[PDB]
Amino acid sequence: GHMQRGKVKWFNNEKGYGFIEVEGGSDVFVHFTAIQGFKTLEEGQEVSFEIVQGNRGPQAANVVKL
Amino acid sequence: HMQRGKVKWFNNEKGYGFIEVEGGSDVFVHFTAIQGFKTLEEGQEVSFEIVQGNRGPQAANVVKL
Repeated sequence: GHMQRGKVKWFNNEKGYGFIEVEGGSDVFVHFTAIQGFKTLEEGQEVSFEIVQGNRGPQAANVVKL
Repeated sequence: HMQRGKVKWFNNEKGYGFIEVEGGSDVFVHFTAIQGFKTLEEGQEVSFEIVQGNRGPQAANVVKL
């Protein structure tokens, strides 16, 4: 098994989604349901996560804060 | 008003991709937004509106120019 690593580009805590920045690669969509932690995502937090293919494209899963 | 841009890429198996806007952020587009008989292809110039969907801004009313 492996994981992706990056940092929260932005996360809107009213809307419930944002994107993760991956150095050299595409941003990855992240929904609030993908957050494994106690607290919500905030700009700049480094995260480990995996990418799953949703109906409308890739998105983050199992997002943990490093 | 309508935005204008050009197809950056469109995954023709899954039905999604992005429209690039000059000096602007990319806009996500889904095959259901296409106002025409044919799919989107790289480099096609398009007009479109932006509406709010499940992933934020997405293209709507996409017409090939």
